[PDB]
Amino acid sequence: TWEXWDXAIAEYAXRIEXLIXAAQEQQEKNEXALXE
Amino acid sequence: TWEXWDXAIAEYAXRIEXLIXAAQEQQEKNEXALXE
Amino acid sequence: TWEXWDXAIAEYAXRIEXLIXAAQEQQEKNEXALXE
Amino acid sequence: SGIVQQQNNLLRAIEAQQHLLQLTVWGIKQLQA
Amino acid sequence: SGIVQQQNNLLRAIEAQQHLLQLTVWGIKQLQA
Amino acid sequence: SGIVQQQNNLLRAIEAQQHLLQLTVWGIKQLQA
Repeated sequence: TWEXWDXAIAEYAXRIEXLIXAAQEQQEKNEXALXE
Repeated sequence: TWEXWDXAIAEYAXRIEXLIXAAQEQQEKNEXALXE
Repeated sequence: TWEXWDXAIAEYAXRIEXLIXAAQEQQEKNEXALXE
Repeated sequence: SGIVQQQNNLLRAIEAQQHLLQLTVWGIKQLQA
Repeated sequence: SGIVQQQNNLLRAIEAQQHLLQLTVWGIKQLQA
Repeated sequence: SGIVQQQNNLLRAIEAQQHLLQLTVWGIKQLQA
């Protein structure tokens, strides 16, 4: 619906904040080989 | 015009999707020195 | 106010353009160890 | 490396933000009704 | 490295753009009044 | 490296998305007419 395709949009902005998870946590592993 | 400066905006969003080309293809070259 | 929380929004978009400073200038230092 | 796997994660995020922009440029260019 | 410190700066920027998107998705989903 | 040349490509994309945000924050802060 309206408030549906506005579910979809805000729960993609869920996905991207998922990628931004994975990326911040291959970082705080690069803060790992920088321990040494 | 209206639907002109809306040409310009959507065909910048062309440019960025150009940069996002170049960046994905210095990646699938880094997936190159990671072949070895 | 209106034109306040529109201060806050445009002066966050200040902050991000601060991060995008720091990032462009750890780059033109990586253009430093690439002098050698 | 595996850092180069996060590069694809940064690339993947930039790429998806881009689609949220268009979706939102759509909302506006429509909300002019 | 210290390049890996700019990675956190790229990450930090992507992360903040993300919040500007939501703030702006808010403006629209509201400006439908 | 040349990876560091794509870093400038990631930087360049983040930088340009930023300008699309402002252009779009403009559309809204105006579309309140």
